Amino acid sequence: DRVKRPMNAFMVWSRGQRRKMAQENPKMHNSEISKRLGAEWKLLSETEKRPFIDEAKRLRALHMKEHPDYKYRPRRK
Amino acid sequence: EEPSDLEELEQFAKTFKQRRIKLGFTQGDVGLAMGKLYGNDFSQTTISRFEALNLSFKNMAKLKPLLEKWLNDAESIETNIRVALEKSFLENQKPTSEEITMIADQLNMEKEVIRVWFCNRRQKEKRIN
DNA sequence: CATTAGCATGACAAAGACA
DNA sequence: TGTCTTTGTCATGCTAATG
Repeated sequence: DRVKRPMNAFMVWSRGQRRKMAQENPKMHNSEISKRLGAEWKLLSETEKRPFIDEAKRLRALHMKEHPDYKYRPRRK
Repeated sequence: EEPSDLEELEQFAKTFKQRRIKLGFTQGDVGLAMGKLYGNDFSQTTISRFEALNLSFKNMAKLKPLLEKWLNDAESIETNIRVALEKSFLENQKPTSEEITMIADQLNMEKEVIRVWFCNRRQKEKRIN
């Protein structure tokens, strides 16, 4: 079982926002939704984004508690 | 021995990263704070290498004291110029102060920058790889 | 001659329709 | 399954500068 990296504020915010857009836009391909979400995500303010950054920060600290020795080791091509 | 040994540096690195994350700062944030608060900014790259001990013991030893102040308290040459420079290097590997001054104005680049470029280039040529 | 710091680039995270 | 998409974070290579 490999450990996956903690989800960042955008990935966490997209998990719930991505489903919201799919229910309202269930025929839109993720390729286009991913583009509109990025456009909408860039329009949020820091105060509004803060609540999502803190949660990613908490998920990162809690993720670190589960695997305190985990290290990000990307594969070089 | 007064300075931190390898095991102690590994512990400091551990502690530093924990505190940084606990406080909500990115590696970049810390590097920036080091310049604003202590007069010596550091890049995200250096903070990442320090936290992973991807540096020599000699370099980690220099940096630890500096990052410790933070911890306590928290509680370029153009592409075209390059090619021409390479062409020149090909002609003459070691141009004189005069040759160099010419080449500088010719390229509209500061003299010292050019003197250093040729020095770095001669060094790179002496490398195995 | 020897050594350190920094910028730009590549890889990886999760979720879904399409071929 | 692989293709194709998003943003944020980390590690690496090459370049510039100092003693």
